[PDB]
Amino acid sequence: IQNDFDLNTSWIMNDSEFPKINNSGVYDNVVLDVGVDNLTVNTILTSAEFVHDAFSNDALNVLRGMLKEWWDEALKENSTADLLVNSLASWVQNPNAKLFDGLLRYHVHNLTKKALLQLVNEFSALGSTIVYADRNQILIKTNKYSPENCYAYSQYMMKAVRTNPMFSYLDLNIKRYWDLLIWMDKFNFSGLACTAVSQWQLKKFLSPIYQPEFEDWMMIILDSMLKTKQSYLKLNNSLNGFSHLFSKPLMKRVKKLFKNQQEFILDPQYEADYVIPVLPGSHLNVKNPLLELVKSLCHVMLLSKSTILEIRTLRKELLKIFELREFAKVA
Amino acid sequence: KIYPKLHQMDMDKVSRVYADLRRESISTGSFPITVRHLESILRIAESFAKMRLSEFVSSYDLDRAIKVVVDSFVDAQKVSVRRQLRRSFAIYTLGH
Amino acid sequence: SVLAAANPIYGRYDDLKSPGDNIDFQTTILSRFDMIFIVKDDHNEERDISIANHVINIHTGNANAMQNQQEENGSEISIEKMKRYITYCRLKCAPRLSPQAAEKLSSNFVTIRKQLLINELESTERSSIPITIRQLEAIIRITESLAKLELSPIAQERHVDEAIRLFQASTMDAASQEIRRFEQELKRRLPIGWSTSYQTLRREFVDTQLALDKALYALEKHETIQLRHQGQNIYRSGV
Amino acid sequence: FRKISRDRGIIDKIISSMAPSIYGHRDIKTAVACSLFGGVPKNVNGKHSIRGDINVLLLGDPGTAKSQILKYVEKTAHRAVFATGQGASAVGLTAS
Ligand SMILES: Nc1ncnc2c1ncn2[C@@H]1O[C@H](COP(=O)(O)OP(=O)(O)NP(=O)(O)O)[C@@H](O)[C@H]1O
Ligand SMILES: [Mg+2]
Repeated sequence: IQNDFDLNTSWIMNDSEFPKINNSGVYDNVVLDVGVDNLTVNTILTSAEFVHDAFSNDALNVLRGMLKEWWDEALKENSTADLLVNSLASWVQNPNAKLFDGLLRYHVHNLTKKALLQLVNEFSALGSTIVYADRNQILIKTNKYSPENCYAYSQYMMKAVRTNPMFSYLDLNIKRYWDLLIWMDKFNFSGLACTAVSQWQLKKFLSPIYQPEFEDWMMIILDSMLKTKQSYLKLNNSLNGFSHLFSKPLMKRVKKLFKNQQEFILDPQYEADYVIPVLPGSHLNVKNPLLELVKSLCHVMLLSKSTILEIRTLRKELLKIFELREFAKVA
Repeated sequence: KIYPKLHQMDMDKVSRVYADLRRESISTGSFPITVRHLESILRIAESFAKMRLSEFVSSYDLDRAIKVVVDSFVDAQKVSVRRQLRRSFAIYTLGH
Repeated sequence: SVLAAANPIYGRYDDLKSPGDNIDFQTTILSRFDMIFIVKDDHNEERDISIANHVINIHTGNANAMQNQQEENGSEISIEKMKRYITYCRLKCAPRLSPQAAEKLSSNFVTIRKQLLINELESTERSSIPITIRQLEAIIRITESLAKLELSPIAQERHVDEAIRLFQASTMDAASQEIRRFEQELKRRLPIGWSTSYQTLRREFVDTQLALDKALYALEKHETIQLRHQGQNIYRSGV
Repeated sequence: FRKISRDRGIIDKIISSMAPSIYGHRDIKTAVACSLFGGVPKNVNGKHSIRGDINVLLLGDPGTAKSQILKYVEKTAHRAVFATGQGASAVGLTAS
């Protein structure tokens, strides 16, 4: 029967993707970059016709008990047993495995999915809030304001998770501490760590003359958000008013760059730095690269859920430079 | 004597206003936002331009018309939700 | 031809209420309408954006040029041309159903009658809309009109297809409007991400019985279950 | 009219002038101004006629000048008539 096509079998074979969570925003709270490992091993251990693409419960019980055997022998430092347990994630997926089964790969996979969601449920049940989550990593808003206050609380939090039986074997690891985080996806973020880092796939699609400009203004925005955070904390969502520390310089700069673009975009002396790059996944055409930079900068700043109105007004007054209407689809 | 025209009005401004007003008007007890309310924005913008004796409707007439209609909708609400609606629709009105 | 327009009682159409409650007109007078359309706001954002762009194009005055373009393109025709054409169709043509069309209409009548029977058993209440033999006369009449457009002397099977489509789009939607235990038994027995073949669920629940397919409908309306692979696999897709 | 209209403040000077001895209620005076100037009626190719008039409802508490605002407009509009409650009938309102 395995020679035949089957719609369940083909779905089982074709499907793999985690429902990975990505709550974009600015975060003045400290954010914990929780690394994870042993999720496959942990779920196989902590696991538990009418259902016709579930792997056989007997064989799964054998795999669980055998993995408990291997795990105990790894705790006693049978180096071979540890090498075995570390390699189990390959075997449940490798089609060259002599006992490979698509139903086994899928049963393990969707159990892994369910457990990642339960881990998120536990972290949120402990009062925190999740910025991002996938099978290798979780970023968590703490409901706390300073890393030097939180090095105790973070280790409490991680221990409180791993002491729940559902997550007994996870390699929960606080891989970074963020003091301030600007986040839209795991390829487009910036923040201060405990020291400032910036990586933006957005930048790569701007034309070359504007890529340095984007990074410079990103550092200015981070510096302004930092100054405003600590200013609010000396007075005592803390970001309210941060645009006012740089908005007028930004508009002056952008007026000057628009004049320069009108002077030089046509010019063979300078056109090379105005060429928009060709790249993987290069989604769309664009006719005005300065507008692309301004769109990107306004979008990054519009991630600030507390402060949308001041950014929105600044975005209007920037788009006025091009005689672009505030809600025009070009903008 | 005066017959204004909507020469180069901000379509997407109005369209997003209608789309959001319709979405928040899904509340079954609220003021029933309808296509005739979109026409109301356009009629009102013409009326303000008429007050200016203006052949053409400006953005300011249309912005005031939007602000009038949005305020009329936002105040037609039980107070448990009015603050949230005010905050959401502020992106359209507080540009003016 | 009576072309009537009306609002529901209670102003907007109320989905929690029956159509016989939403409508003041009696079943006697309702039967005399060959087609009833119940029209509702979807409140869908993309639809409302499309309507908004269109309405503003009406008000800004571009619509005059747009219709003139569509008429020069032949995608639209003028009022007077259509008036003359309607009169020409009315005076020159009166199509008949082909024998194949006549059988297909008869079979469609027994089909929708079977559908109303199962719906009235399921709802355990008789519908406000009477799908009697009088409504087959309406579908015949629509078939004939559809053939009357092109002056075809016979109404072919394709005209019955479009007539059936319009009746299904109008009066059927006007008319066609213990589980608590089986639904949560299925929530327990079928976990997330796995699939149950329908025939086994039928055997498992019937051996304890039409509450089954209402449990399927309810769990299908919510995100929790998704009928999949020609409906043969019940897939616990959501919560 | 031409001279005073080109003042960039003319709209608010009109709206303040609406029912001048009625304090505050600036949204009512705005709506009354909009209604009393009206939009533009339209007809696309003769096929689709569109309302130019703007209809306004004043809903609110006793002793808040709503009736007096109507009595102001009765003096202010060129063609107007005033009817109250059980003093009206359906035919007395439309035609008979
Ligand atoms: N803001 C105001 N300025 C001046 N007079 C006011 C104001 N508000 C109320 N009044 C006075 O209130 C009296 C009654 O006003 P009226 O127009 O009947 O209010 P109303 O809202 O229509 N009340 P009601 O008929 O019960 O709905 C008038 O004599 C007005 O002079
Ligand atoms: Mg009164």
